[PDB]
Order: sequence, then C-alpha cells, then structure tokens
Amino acid sequence: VQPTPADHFTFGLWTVGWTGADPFGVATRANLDPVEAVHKLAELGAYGITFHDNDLIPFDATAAEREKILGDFNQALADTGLKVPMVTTNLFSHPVFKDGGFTSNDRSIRRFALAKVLHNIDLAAEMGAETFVMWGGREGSEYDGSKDLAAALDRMREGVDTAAGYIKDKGYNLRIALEPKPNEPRGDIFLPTVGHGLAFIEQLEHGDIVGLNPETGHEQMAGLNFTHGIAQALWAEKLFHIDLNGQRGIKYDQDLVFGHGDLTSAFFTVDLLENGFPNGGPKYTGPRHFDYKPSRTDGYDGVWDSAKANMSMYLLLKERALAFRADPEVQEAMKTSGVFELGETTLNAGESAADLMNDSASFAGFDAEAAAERNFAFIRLNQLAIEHLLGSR
Amino acid sequence: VQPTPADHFTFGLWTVGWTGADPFGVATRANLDPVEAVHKLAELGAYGITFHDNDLIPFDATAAEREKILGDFNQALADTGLKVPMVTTNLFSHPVFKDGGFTSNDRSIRRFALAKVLHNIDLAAEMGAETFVMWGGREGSEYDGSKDLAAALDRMREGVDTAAGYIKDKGYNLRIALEPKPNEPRGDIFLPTVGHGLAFIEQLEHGDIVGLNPETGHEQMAGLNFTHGIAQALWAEKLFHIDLNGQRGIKYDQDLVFGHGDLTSAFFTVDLLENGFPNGGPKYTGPRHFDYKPSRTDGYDGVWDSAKANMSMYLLLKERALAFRADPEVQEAMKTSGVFELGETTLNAGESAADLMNDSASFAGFDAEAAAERNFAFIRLNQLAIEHLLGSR
Amino acid sequence: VQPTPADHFTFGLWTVGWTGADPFGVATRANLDPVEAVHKLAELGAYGITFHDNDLIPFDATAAEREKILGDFNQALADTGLKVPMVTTNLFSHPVFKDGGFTSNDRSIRRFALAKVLHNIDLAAEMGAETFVMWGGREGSEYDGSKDLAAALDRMREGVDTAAGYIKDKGYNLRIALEPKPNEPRGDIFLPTVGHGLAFIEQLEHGDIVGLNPETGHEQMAGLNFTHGIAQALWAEKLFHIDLNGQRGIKYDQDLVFGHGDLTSAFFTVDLLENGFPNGGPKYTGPRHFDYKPSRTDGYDGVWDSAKANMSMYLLLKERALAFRADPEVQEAMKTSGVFELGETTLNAGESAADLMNDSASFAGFDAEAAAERNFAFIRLNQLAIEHLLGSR
Amino acid sequence: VQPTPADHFTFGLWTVGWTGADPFGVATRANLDPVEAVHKLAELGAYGITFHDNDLIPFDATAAEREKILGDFNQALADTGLKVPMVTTNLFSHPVFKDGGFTSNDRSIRRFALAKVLHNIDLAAEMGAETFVMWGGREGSEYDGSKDLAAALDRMREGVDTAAGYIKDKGYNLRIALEPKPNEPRGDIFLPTVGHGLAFIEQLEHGDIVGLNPETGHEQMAGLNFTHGIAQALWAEKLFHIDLNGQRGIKYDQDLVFGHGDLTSAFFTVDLLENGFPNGGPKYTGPRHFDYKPSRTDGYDGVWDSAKANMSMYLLLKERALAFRADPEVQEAMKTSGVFELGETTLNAGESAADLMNDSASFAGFDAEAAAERNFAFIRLNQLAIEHLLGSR
Ligand SMILES: OC[C@@H](O)[C@@H](O)[C@H](O)[C@@H](O)CO
Ligand SMILES: OC[C@@H](O)[C@@H](O)[C@H](O)[C@@H](O)CO
Ligand SMILES: OC[C@@H](O)[C@@H](O)[C@H](O)[C@@H](O)CO
Ligand SMILES: OC[C@@H](O)[C@@H](O)[C@H](O)[C@@H](O)CO
Ligand SMILES: [Mg+2]
Ligand SMILES: [Mg+2]
Ligand SMILES: [Mg+2]
Ligand SMILES: [Mg+2]
Repeated sequence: VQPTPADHFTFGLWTVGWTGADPFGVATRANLDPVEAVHKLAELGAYGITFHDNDLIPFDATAAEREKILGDFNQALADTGLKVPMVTTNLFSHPVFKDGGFTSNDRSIRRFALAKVLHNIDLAAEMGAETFVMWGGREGSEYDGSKDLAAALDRMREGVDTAAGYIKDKGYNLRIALEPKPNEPRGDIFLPTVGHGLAFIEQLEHGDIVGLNPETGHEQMAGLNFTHGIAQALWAEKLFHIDLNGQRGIKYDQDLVFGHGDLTSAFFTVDLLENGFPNGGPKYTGPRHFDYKPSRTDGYDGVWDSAKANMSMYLLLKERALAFRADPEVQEAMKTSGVFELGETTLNAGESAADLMNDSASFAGFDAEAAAERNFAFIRLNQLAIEHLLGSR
Repeated sequence: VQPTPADHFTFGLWTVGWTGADPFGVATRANLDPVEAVHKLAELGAYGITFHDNDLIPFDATAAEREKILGDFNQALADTGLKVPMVTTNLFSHPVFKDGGFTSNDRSIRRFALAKVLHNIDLAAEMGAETFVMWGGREGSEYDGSKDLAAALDRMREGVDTAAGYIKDKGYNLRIALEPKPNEPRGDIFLPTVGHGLAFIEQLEHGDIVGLNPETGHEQMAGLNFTHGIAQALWAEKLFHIDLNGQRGIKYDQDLVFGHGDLTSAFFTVDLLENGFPNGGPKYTGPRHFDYKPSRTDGYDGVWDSAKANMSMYLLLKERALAFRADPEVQEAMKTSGVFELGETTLNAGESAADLMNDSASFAGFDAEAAAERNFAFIRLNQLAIEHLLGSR
Repeated sequence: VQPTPADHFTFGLWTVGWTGADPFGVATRANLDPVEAVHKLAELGAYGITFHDNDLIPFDATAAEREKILGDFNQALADTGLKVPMVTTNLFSHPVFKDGGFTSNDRSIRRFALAKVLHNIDLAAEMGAETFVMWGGREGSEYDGSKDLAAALDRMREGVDTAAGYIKDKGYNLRIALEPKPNEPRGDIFLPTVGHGLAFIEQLEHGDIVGLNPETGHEQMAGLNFTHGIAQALWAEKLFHIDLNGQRGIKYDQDLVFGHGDLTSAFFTVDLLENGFPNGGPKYTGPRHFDYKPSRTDGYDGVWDSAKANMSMYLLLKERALAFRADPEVQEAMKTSGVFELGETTLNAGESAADLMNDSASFAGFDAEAAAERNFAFIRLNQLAIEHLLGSR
Repeated sequence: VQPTPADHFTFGLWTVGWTGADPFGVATRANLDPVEAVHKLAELGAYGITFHDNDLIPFDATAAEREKILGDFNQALADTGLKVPMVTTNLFSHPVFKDGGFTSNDRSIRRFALAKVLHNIDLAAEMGAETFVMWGGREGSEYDGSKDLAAALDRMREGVDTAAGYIKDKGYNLRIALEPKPNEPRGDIFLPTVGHGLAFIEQLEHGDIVGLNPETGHEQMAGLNFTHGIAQALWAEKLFHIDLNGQRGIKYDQDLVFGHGDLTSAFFTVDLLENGFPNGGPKYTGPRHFDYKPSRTDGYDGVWDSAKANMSMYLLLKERALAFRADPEVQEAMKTSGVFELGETTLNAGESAADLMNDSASFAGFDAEAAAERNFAFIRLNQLAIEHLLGSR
C-alpha cells in the first residue's frame, strides 16, 4: 500500500509540528520549519496541508515577517504541488481567549475574535482552500453559573452568520465546517457532539454554507459511535470535512494515529467513507484529513513514521472493507439479516396512516409471536466482518 | 415543602410500578394496581400520571378486558382529579421488537409498530394528553454492520412523519416529543443525545409539532451537561417535556430519584427551569415529570417515600435556586464575571463584517495582552452558588 | 482453525443458555436443556462446561429432583467427555440477595448465603472442579450511607475465609477465585477492579488458596487496560481463572463474543495468555473460559454461531500473536524501543542506594538533555503489531 | 467557618502557583514567588505547605543557588510557622522522563530518576516532612506492546524498595505514599486505582513503611466511588495521606476546588475522614491536603479566593456531616436499614463452617421468601443525608 495524491490525504502543520508539551511536561522535539513539513509530506504522498493562522504566522508577527513567511510557504507549495484545502483560526492559545473567542463574556474580546476570523477568511480564500473550519475549543465553562446559555448560543450564531455573510458578500468559494468536542480544554464545551453541531446549523441565517468537521476521538470522548454520527451528518448532507485519528476510551484526547484507537470502529468508518450505504445514498467526497499528534516519546524518525502509519492504516482498512463487501458470503449474510429490507419504505405507495391502521394484517391479525421468531443473525454478520478485517477471509 | 397540584409534578405508572427485575434478578415487589397508584399519587400531591399503552392494557388483552381496565382507570382519575398529560407506547418489551419498532430490519414488524403507535394516539387524544412521547429504545445496534444507517434514519422519519400527519389530519391537540438515549438496551441507540434529536427534527416534513423529551440520566450516560443540553433545546424552542431522575456517572441507567445523582447539576437544572436565562429568553412551562425507579432493595413504604423524595428534592432545590438569584452578592458576582455582558450583541447596530474588520480598535490596535488580564472570577461565582445550595447563605 | 479439547476452551451453562431477558424486555429464546448444552458444546470442540448451582438445580428443587437432574447431567458429561473445571454459586437472582449474600445488611441473609456457598463447595469437589468462583454481584450500594464500609469488608472476609478454611479442612483440591465488577447490578460493587480484588486477598487469613477471576468487560467498564490488569494479577501469581468476552466502552456490561469489543486489546490479551512476557516470567496455564451472552436478536443458530465465534476469534488472534512475536523485524523494533532493556535491573549487582547516590555519572554528571533525545519509536512498534493483527505482515 | 492551623489544611506550592498552561494554551498568570506563597497561605489559615523538588529548586540550579533559595524558603516558614508535612519529586516534566522515571525503558534514565528520588528524601527529612509522596505520572504506555508488563512492575518495586531501605537505613521518620492515577499524561498509567496501589505494596520487601495517597479526581476518572476506595485503604491501614479536589465526570483531570465536583460524594468523604465508621474502626488523622488548580480564566484574586474556598467547603461539609450523624432520626433510619447489623459477625462465637452447614434454620429450614420482604429503606436513609447536606434538617 502506497498513498498517492489521488487518495486525498491531508495533514495539519500542527500535527507533525506538535512539539510535545502536554499538561505535565515541556516539548520533547525542536520546532518544525514549515518549508520542511511541506517537502516531507509531499515525499510521503500527501495531497495537501492545512494550518491554523498562528501555526504559520506568529501572533505578534510584523508585516515584513508575515510576507516573508508567506513567500517561503507559497514557494514550498509551488515546488511540491501540495494543495491547501482547509485553513482554520487559532481562537484558543493566547491568554485573551481564556473564556472563548466568539462566546467570551467580554465583548471587546468577542469583536477581536470575529475580526481575527474575518481576516483569516481572506487568507483562506487566497490559498485556494475549499473549507474553513471553526473549532470553538474555549467556548464553554467549568462551572454551570458562568454562562447565560441562551446568550452563549446567540453570540455563537452572531459570529458564525457574520463570517458566512462575509463569504457570500466577497464571492469566495468556501464553506464553513463546525467542529464539535464535548470537553477539553473547557470542562463542558458548547455544541459537544455531531448532533449539537447539526442542530445549531438549522438556527443559522446562512446555514446553507455551514456544515460539520467531526473528529473520530471527539465523538469517542462522549462514548458515541463515530460511524453512526458521521452517517447522520451524511444523511443531512452536512459532512463537509472529516478529522481522522484514534482514541482509546473516555479520557483526555489522545490524538493517536488513525486506526491506533478503536480498530473495528476505524474499519466501519472506512467502509462508510469508501463503500457508502448498502442501499445507496450520499457519499463523502472531500479530504481524508488526519488531526493527530506523534507521541512525545518519539523523535523525528517517529514523526515521519507516524504520518506514514496514518495513510498505511487507512489504505489497509480500505483494502479489507472493499474485500468485505465484494464477498458473496457477506452479501448473503446481509440479505438474511435484513440490511436491504431496511431500505423498503414501511408504507405502500399512496397508503395513508388511516389505510394502515385499518389493514388487519398489519395490526389486529398480526402474528407478533411468529414475527419474533426470526433469527436476525447479526452475530454471524459481525463475525464475517471481523474475519475480513483480520485478513483470514 | 409540600407539593401542591400547581407544581405540576407528574409520574409514570411504570416508575412507582417498577417491580424490581433487572439483568441479574427477579422482581422484589408485587405488581401495583393502577387504581391504587392513582389514589396514592393524588394523596402525595401529584398533578398527573402518565403511562405506556401496555403499562395499563396488557399486550394480549381481549376487548372486554381493555374496556374494564379503562373504566377502572377513568373512575380513579375522576375520583382524584389527576390529569394524564403524556401517553407513550411500548415498542421495546415484546420479543417482536428485538431489532426495533420503527427501524426494525423486518418490514412487517415496522408496520405493526407504526400501527401500534397510531392506535395509541387515539387513546392519548381521548385521555386529554397534550404530549405524545417516543422513546426508540430498541432502535440501534450492537454491531456496526447490522444496519444501513441512512435507511435507518429514513425509516425513523417515515414513522415519525406518519404519526404527526395523522395528528394534524385528526385535529388532535398533541405534540410528539422524541426522547434520546445513547445506549441500553442496544449497544448504540439511534439519536443518542439532545443534539441528535434536535438535528433529526429539522429533516422532518412535520417537525413543527415534533420536539424533545430529554431525561437527566440519559445525557449523563454520554457524560454531557444536562443543563447545557436542555438550554439548547429551549433556545430552539423544542423543549416539549422533560424526564427528571438521577444518575451517578457513565454506566447503566440507574433511574435514581431526582437529586440523588449529580446534585450541583440538579441545582442548576432547577435554576434554569424556574429562573430562566439571566438575560431573558424562553421559559419551560410543562410538567416536571419523574422517570425513575424505586431501588429494588426497598419495600412499598420505600416506593411512596421515593415518590415523595422526588417532589421534596425539586422543592428544596427550587427554594435554594430562588434564594441564589435574589441575593445581591450573587447579582454583583454575575455582573463582575460578565454574565449580562454576554447578552450584548458583538457588533453595533447596522455594523457589517467589512465595517468591523476596518475598525482599528477591534483588531489592528487591539490590546490583547491588556484584555487577557481580566479576572473573570468564575470560581468565586461558583463558590457563591454552592453556599446557597448548602443553605449556609 | 478448529478448536480441539487441548485448547482448553470452557463455557458457562448460563452463556449459551441466556434466553434474552434484559432490563427493557422478556426472553426471546426458549430455555436450553443442559443435557443438550453439554452435547452441543462437546460437538463444537469445547473442553469443559461450568455452571452456577441454580443454573442446573432449581432453587426450590427437592433432594429427589436434585439427584434426578445430577444423574442425567453426569451421564451427559460421561457420554461426551466434557470436564467441569469451575463451579460457582448464584448469590444474586433470588429476591433474598437484594442487598448481597456475604455483605447483606441482614445477618440471617448473610448466614443463608454462606451456607449456600459451603454446600456448593461439596458439589464443586464432587464434580472435579479445580476452581470455585465468587462473583459478589449484589455486594455494594446505590447510596453512600447504606453501609458501614469497614464492616462490609469484615463481612466479605469472614465469608471468603470461612469457605477457604472449609476447603482446607476437607482437603478439597480447590482454589477460590474472586471476580471483580465495578457496577451493575449495584450502583457501586465492592472490590470493583483487579487491583481491589488483589489488595483484599492480602488481608485474608487463608489467602494462599484465594486468587482472581478477571473479566474483560468488567475492567473495561472502568476504562482500564485489561492486559495491564491481568499482567498485575499474573505478576503476583493470582491469575487463577479468566473470563473472556467483549465490551464496546463504558456502559452496561454487554458480554459480547471475545474479539467483538476492543479488538486491539483482545490481540494483546491473547499475546500475554499465549506468549507470556518478552523477558520471561509467569505464564497462565488455566482454562480459557468464555463468559458472554448471545445477542437477543438472534435465534439458536446464532447461539451456536456465537459459541463457535469465541473459539475462532481466540485461534485467529493466537496465530497472528505467534507470527508477530516470531517476526525478526518485530524483535529488532522491540530491541530499539528498550523492551528487553526494561528487564535489566536498575542497580548493579551489589550496588546500594548509598553507592548509586554517590555515583556522579548517574546524577551529578548525567546529561539529562542528551538522554532525552532517544527516539523510543513506540509508534513504529505499534504499527508493526497492527499490521500483524490485520494479517498484512 | 474560619480555618485555623488545628484543622490541618495543607496546600501544594504547585496548586496556587499553577499559571495556567493546559494542552491548548499558555499561562494566563505570572509566576508566583514561593516566599509570597508561604506568607499568603499562612494568612488564610493553612497549617502547612508541600512541594515538588523542582517547584522550589530549578532543575538546572547550582548548589549556591539551591542554598540561596532554601534559606529564604526556610526563613519564610520560620516567619509564619507553616509546617512542611509532605515532600515529593518531579519525575514527569523534564523531557528525560518522557517514558517514565522508575520504569523508563532506558536503564540510565531509571538510575537518574532513583538518584533524583534518594537526594530528595534527604531534603524531605531535613524539612521535617512525615510523608514522601510518589506519583508515577509517566509510568505507563500509549500502546500495549511498548513494555514488558512484568518487568515494569519489577522496576517499579526496585525503585520503591530502594527508597524505603534508604529511609530505614538512615533512620528518617518518613513513610512513602504512592499516588495512583488511571491515565493522563500516559494513555494508561501503571497502578491506575487505589486497589492496584494497595495490591502492589504487598509484594514489596519494605511494605511496612509504604502506603497510599489517593486523589479524589483520580478515582473519579475511572468512574469509581472515592469513599468506597479510601474506605478500603483505611480498612487496610494504608491511608497515609490524601489529596482533595473536584472532578465533574470521566474526562481529563480538572483539579477543581474540593466540593466543586461531585458534591454528594464530597459530603460522604468528609463524613468518613471526620466521623470514621458507624460501628467503629480505623480513623484517618493525617493532614487534609488540597491538590487542585485555580481555573485559568481567573486572576490572582481568584487564586486566593479558590484556596479559601477549599477550606470553606471542607468546614461546611464537616458541619453538615456532624449534624447528620448526631441526628436521632438518622440514627433510627440507620438502625432500620441494618447499618449496625452489618457490624455483627455472621458466625456465632465458636461456630464452625461445619456447624453452620448443619444448622437447619440457617439453610434447610430458612424462609428465603420471608427474608426477602424486608424493606431496607435505603432511599429514605439517602433522602435524610441530602436534607442534612442541603441544610434543611
Ligand atoms: O481538539 C483540537 C482540535 O481537534 C483542533 O486540532 C481543531 O481540529 C482545529 O482547531 C481545527 O481544524
Ligand atoms: O430509558 C427508559 C425510558 O427513559 C422510558 O421510561 C421512556 O421515558 C418512556 O418509554 C417514554 O416516556
Ligand atoms: O457479571 C456476571 C459475572 O461475570 C458472572 O457471569 C460471574 O462470572 C459468574 O457468576 C461467576 O462465574
Ligand atoms: O495528577 C497530578 C498529581 O495528582 C500530582 O500533583 C501528585 O499529587 C504530586 O506529584 C505528588 O504529590
Ligand atoms: Mg480536529
Ligand atoms: Mg425517560
Ligand atoms: Mg464473569
Ligand atoms: Mg495529587
């Protein structure tokens, strides 16, 4: 398995650039030059790179510094052919953002935050990015009386609709992707799961250009099924981008390599991304982005190894998932279990509620004890998927 | 503290009627006669009672049996004055519902399930209920390949829109409330949290009459903040009903008495229900329903005690929450922390995006290190709330 | 892969015999006759069967009836050659055990529970079991003030030490194994994890014949690493029996087939049971017992599919774990990462604390910054294990 | 409630001194001078201060510098009267400890870590500390094949037994206390809970002077009951020190003020530390140490507010826990529920196992169905505790 640019594997500058500081220790690695990151990733087979404004341009950068850095990074992009499909803003590291950007209780800070986003849209637009991600990491609270929860959602909405109105006004070819996270760094974060992000988009004035950017480990930090959550996003046609990594349980966000967390869930996520729904429906078509962090125990050989492991894991899972659905035994097990039967509408063509209540066969004369005898054989279908994942089939 | 019918405390027949069987043991209590439940609850100060069709009418009940039971229960209601504000359907106990009702993979079963709901709407309508709850407990999977996830949401939608169309057609004065749960009895349940239920309603043809019925312990089984979740439901004007109980962590659904789980979260939920949002906004106005189970260790004296503890807990929390917001020290702490400041729009009246980017004060000349110096004093506001909850203030 | 009796796969009568009642529904399958259970297990290649006293003999059975049941049961064992390696007692289903067996607050229930246990030991010895398991499923509380926590531990010890002295007194060749569970059916169970069970055994008077029976899903309900937990039990030489199954996360105990939960963790569990430790040490040589439940959506074909599947999964993982450790690339990866280096003592033969203190190259003269540059290459090592797991290496 | 030195409230230098860097941001507060820390703690009523070697003396400090820092530090202690009851070592921040101190895969890091510890013991003794705490924060792994799990336990034991023999050899009046943590910063930490720490101590050669230092938030990260866990440590008489703080659920370690996490559990923790066990037994008489971090959104006023708040919370709970146990209605509720009955031995003085077996009224003649009717009244008992907690009784 060898990734080619046709695979659409994208990486953030902050992933291979993550230096290693965590809550109990300092960096274990020297900073990564952005020019090097770009060359290195292009040599491994990446398709693109993504960044936060401050990953590249320091917060306090003078104008001359910004131009230099941008000339160096654009040179690197020209030399290697990497695309920049997504750009995001850092509204969480500077001390000013301690209570949030968009939903900070201080209004002057909310204004700076939105100003900082608006300027970043311009940059995003000039880099040719198709997606603009918003991860509101500091949007939340540690304590329940810190916020007016209705006002917090109004403030979030104001910021997101202002950013979207500006895109439309400027004619930029960008969509906004919101990225949910249940906690960390705040005790509770606003719009904690895929459902909460999707719900919120529906209250927006400009929701047509707003969708989601779900991350594997974020959903698993609430103990949810990542595959079920991205399936709901898909079904509502709101799956704009995806962040792939691994997580080993409900705890701090590990950011492991994709497939290095819950393996069977990783298998079924790849199947959904590659094979789509068994009865048909929308398919996800954007980048396969890896938002992970190389363990701080490992030196730079490990960094490149970890980048490579992401693409290898995905390609290996993909091979198994295509083999799995192509197997005739699996197709037969699917039919037996009623997977295709779920796709037939419950009612008949032009059958109303009144018509159904009235059908004796469906209710009054329905044999419930006889229907309950069906062996759905879900265990057997599960055994067949796992044997295909282990390559023994 | 003494609950009066003016408090609007409602109880399901299945809560005080829960006999005690769990996964590792049989019932520890004799069945409860429905007539007795009604009299007993009216003597404690309940306002109303709620039930599942099969809580009252056995699954296999003949016509003569159904009429008898309904005559007995309506007599009881007439004698005591209890209301029946909510009615729900049991789509989870019979073996026929092993793969779901609405999203069972077997189509004949989906038809029976919907037929069973339609008939129950009639009953609900005749009892004078304002709310019809749907809890899809068997809607989900243990294994990721058991379902076509897009088809499962189509099947759910078909059932919910059919039920809603029927309400409209019949002219019934009922709204449907969907009730999320992340897991148990299925490994993963569809529409696992408040966000997922709200998202789903937006894809519905008849979503205008569809809202939510969140339960305290269900949200806490995913480790979410119950108060933040009901605040999002409120803000979207979808909080139709509420299920109150207690939960002590991420584990099986305990169904403890309300306030017998996370106490501080219970305190802030009561504040939200009674005081509303600090800057104003919608207020929840329906029943305060308790969906709990009297621990199986306790005899019938304990059952009535537990029913009474629910209303006492709520009334005690309410007293403290009204005291808390009326305290001048708390009002001052709120202002200091920026709780009211969150309520001011970020932009000025007729200030566009372009106008803001352009304001030098907001961005280019903004002093970020100086803004970051504000002491938000959230800890102190948290200390004041807890001292009010402990009654030491 | 075809299991054979030399593989030492054992199954509980209650696993395949679980009819499907859960907290929200009744059984979906007919009761399984235990003579049939024995014949079917033996045809599939199991080596032995285990049971709870009340799995085979009803709680109400007369002596005549107990003799009758046991003669047919022993006949079936004789007909097939299945061993009975472990016997256990049901101290959780009858309403009498609602506050516990050994730690019930009621003294007369404690005496009844201990007498039930002692009689069961006599049957255990009579069947040729080498192990007597104790799962204190109802030992615990929902509420913190329900028990004196020190008296509960004194009553647990009295119960286990009386049973242990009785084995010793009668000279049975039996060992007691305690089985920890964090919760379910109690809100909090005493001795919730492997560590608590191990610690508790060291306070017993007859500790020498008391060890543990860890269960995969139980440590995963506290988000613990099952391989790390059983490693600690093995290190202490207290791993007397093991229960294998699957769990997808912190939620109710699912009891899925082994390998249908956390797959990568199942791989490393199999590596420790089969291969042991990289530098050498203890090895577990007991039976490989499956304590799971066939999903309620499936009929009896699914029941035997599911029993087969446990054995398949273990042999597939066993195979990939042998290939993995045998691989020269893996052995060199382990060497680079310092796996064998951890096996060397920190101190030199005869070096004292004073000596080390005083050795300037280990402290005063140590180059901590040089030492920190080591690439441990843990990411690469993990990528090698998963490629062996996925059958690509 | 005003704390006074007799209350024995102790604080770590790193608690009030935590500047706010978390995984997604930099410090929000200026470094706290430790002489100032001492003066401020003493003004608020603390009894003592604790510190990690590198909290006071930089890792790079010259001997001259170490002497300088220590003279001002000892002067401040002398000026104020604060004791130094516990001392600990930092074996986690420097990049050298990226794979652990005692269990690092690198042998030369293991020697450096042990020498760092031994020197620190000398300082501990010199300061008059009675307790030396060991938190093995980096002892663990992200991946299961990174370590030989048996060698890791041998290296942990070598390290703790060398330090213990050195105390014994020098005759210091010091005890070692191990502090368990399930995860963070390692994906899995060795000795993850109270039970694992207790079990581990029983395999040490110098076990007699080794006990535990449980931390509220750490057991709550595995969803365990902190009162049950510390009850087991106390029962074994291994509760040598305690770390008090708050945690809202299974997620990253929050380190909130004691009482700002699970309030009801904090109430029962305070009851066990202050009141002990209902039937009598061991009591914890050590210092009440606060291991928390002031939230990063707050300035230094919030820092001293937060330190005050820990002491307020403990005295408010202490007060309500004394009122609770003193209450004659509670004492009768406890009596009904069998709390004192659990304190009676199961067996009669001189009754053997044979005797009990053979006592027909405890088994053959037992009315199990009669016995099961007992109302244990646990719900009522819990309602009484919360009404005392809420200050309504
Ligand atoms: O939890 C961190 C988060 O996942 C971060 O890497 C976001 O993805 C980024 O801020 C937006 O792309
Ligand atoms: O988890 C069980 C669920 O909470 C049940 O009691 C629903 O609320 C009821 O089916 C609808 O009202
Ligand atoms: O949670 C159920 C438990 O795992 C049970 O099946 C014990 O293993 C059995 O009682 C002892 O063998
Ligand atoms: O998770 C941090 C840990 O709780 C730490 O502050 C230890 O308590 C300290 O290192 C030993 O005292
Ligand atoms: Mg991300
Ligand atoms: Mg409910
Ligand atoms: Mg078991
Ligand atoms: Mg600590």
